[PDB]
Amino acid sequence: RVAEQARRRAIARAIRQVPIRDILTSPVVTVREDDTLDAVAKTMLEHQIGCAPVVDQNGHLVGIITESDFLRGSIPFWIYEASEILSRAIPAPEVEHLFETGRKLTASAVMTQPVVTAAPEDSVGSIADQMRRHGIHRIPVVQDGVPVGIVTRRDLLKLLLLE
Amino acid sequence: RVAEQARRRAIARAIRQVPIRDILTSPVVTVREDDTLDAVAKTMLEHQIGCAPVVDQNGHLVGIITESDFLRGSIPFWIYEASEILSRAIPAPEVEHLFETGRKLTASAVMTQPVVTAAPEDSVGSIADQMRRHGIHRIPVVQDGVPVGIVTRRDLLKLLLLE
Ligand SMILES: [Cl-]
Ligand SMILES: [Cl-]
Ligand SMILES: [Cl-]
Repeated sequence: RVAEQARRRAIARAIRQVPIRDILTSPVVTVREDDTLDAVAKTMLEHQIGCAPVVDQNGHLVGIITESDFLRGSIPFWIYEASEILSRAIPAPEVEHLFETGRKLTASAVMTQPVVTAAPEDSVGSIADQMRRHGIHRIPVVQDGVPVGIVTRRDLLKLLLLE
Repeated sequence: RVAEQARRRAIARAIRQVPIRDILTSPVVTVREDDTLDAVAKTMLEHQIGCAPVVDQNGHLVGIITESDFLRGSIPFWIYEASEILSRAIPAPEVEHLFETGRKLTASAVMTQPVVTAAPEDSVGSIADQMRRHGIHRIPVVQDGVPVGIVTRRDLLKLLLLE
């Protein structure tokens, strides 16, 4: 019983010392702050992702955008996935109005500012601590100014408990 | 300005009246309460899902299991995705011990009980209300005792704000 605990303790400590870059196993997909929401939705759906770093024209991080952010512009992100299903609920000219609005607004209009960022050489444990300390759900990873990923609470729960 | 608000109001109202069964657009994948965690991991990774209803031998819902639940048995789910990366952190006999444990524990040993369930004829608004009121992140949809889906907070945020 005691030895089992020592065993568990050592695994947990090892896991906290894993560098962030080791858990960034997907390619980073970003969007431009000037991309229209229509283009962002296409990009997200085409790569099967629900959030993305927003960068300026020269590739520097300026914000984060998620599906839920579309509601800040009064657009439900689902319109890009299932307009036919939603057209059963909402009349056609109103659906078209949502699309027209998505073609006008940009990522910059609804993105958020990240409260904290991490570097690829930071440890899993240090990022977990950030996550719990600010009670947030996503943290962008930046290497030399350039986004190289977003770490989510779901990613970390594959490795360790979060308080 | 006033006219736009009426427009947005009617859209928001329409969205709350969409029946749940309209948003269950993916096929339900379940696991058995007696499946080993090794098999559960395999199922979830084959189907690219992070949670699943747990059913009994005759198919009735008995629980919910997610990747994070593996930690309840002291196994990091990531071991099933990236054991080679984890082995740079953890000696090989210890990783093997994790695998051994996963082949012994079953879904029933780590699954959770759902505080609330929904029926497919219920509305989006009503399940959204359930989410916030119980402050939960996932709700199983059941049609005649049989799971037909799991609705998450992420799903709902494609449609409407929560609290
Ligand atoms: Cl609008
Ligand atoms: Cl998350
Ligand atoms: Cl163990």
